[PDB]
Amino acid sequence: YDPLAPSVIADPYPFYRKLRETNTVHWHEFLDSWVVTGYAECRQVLGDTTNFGSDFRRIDVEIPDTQLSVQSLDPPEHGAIRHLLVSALHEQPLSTVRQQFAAIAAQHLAELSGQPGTVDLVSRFARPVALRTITAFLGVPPPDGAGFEQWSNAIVRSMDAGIEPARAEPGNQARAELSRLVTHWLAEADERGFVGAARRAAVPAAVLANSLRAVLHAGYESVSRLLGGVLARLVRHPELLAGPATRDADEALVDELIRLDGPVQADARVCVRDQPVGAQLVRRGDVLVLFIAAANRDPAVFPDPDAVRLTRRRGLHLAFGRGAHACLGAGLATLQLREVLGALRAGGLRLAPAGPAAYEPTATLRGLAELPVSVRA
Ligand code: HEM
Ligand SMILES: OC[C@H]1O[C@@H](O)[C@H](O)[C@@H](O)[C@@H]1O
Ligand SMILES: [K+]
Repeated sequence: YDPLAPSVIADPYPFYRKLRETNTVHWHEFLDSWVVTGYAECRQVLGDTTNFGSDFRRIDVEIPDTQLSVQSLDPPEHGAIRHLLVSALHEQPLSTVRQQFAAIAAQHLAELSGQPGTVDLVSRFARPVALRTITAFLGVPPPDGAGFEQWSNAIVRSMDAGIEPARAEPGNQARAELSRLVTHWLAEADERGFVGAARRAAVPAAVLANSLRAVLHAGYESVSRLLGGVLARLVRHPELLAGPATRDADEALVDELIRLDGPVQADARVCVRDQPVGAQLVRRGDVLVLFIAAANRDPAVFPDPDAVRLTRRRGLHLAFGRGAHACLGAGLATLQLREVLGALRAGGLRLAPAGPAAYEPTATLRGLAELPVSVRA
């Protein structure tokens, strides 16, 4: 199947499942990569940095030192920047973070109220909430919302350069733009917030710069598109918000919403040393694309995998990855989604579909182009 085909983009999960039912580890000749849709296989590969990696220099590919980043480094170089970032994260008092995240979500939901017409929740909520959320965490002044979204979208689309090579160049321009933003914050930002703390811990400057850019961009786009998908489920299934509304009830719901609507559809690795993966033998130099969203629909692990079931065992889904590169912001994201759920219950606003959910032609990171709804108090 063509991952950018409109009908695939409309709902890829049947295509994931049919791929998996024929072979959990599938060689895609025209992409020249293994496609891994089984839960056990994605989980195996994600955690094994000895045989599968993110630093293509381990297969003798020249990567300039100027381009190195936390997400493209493996042990031993990965540990230095990784724990630097985690240490800066852990300096942020969570009471403050929750206060900020809750206020941002409430503010944008109130702007939506009193609107008697159709509203786009992507541009009106997911994106602006994501941007204010991540820059509040970083302790830096928010950039212009529309302008930032354009640069960042170019980068998301460049992730599909394997499918459409022309999508690659716009990303290089957008990366350079975010690098300018990161450079400016490193020079000017307050000692409060994440940026200030990471600057103190400092690892080479390029790794730090590109790693801060990764925090900015991953955090913006992961949260933005998580909210889009979650809201899309909620507008069609408002009963999800009618639940008990306890802490533990929202914990289970958040886990299911992240399992089902996590935006990361593909997480790539390179084979550094031969290893059996599923029914196949993967060879050194082979690229593996882990379809972790499909893995998160593996019926062997998640019965009725396309259904929200609030009594499932926690700790299973792979939407934050697993192992050395597992999402640094996983705690922040589950926190942020709780506050959104909480704000929606406190808003009592009624959001009903005002048209179809429209998805953007991005295959690696799933995102809505538009989520038209009507608001009713
Ligand atoms: C405040 C929010 C977030 C921040 C700051 C953030 C940042 C990051 C960073 C810096 C990494 C790289 C870790 C490394 O390579 O060592 C990462 C990895 C990852 N993130 Fe997050 N992210 C956020 C939210 C999310 C959300 C909501 C999702 C999905 C629901 C997500 C999915 C992932 C995944 C799957 C990985 C692993 C990629 C891999 O295996 O290399 N992130 N994130
Ligand atoms: O798969 C697209 C992206 O998922 C992300 O959460 C991480 O930022 C990257 O490691 C990865 O390239
Ligand atoms: K060198």
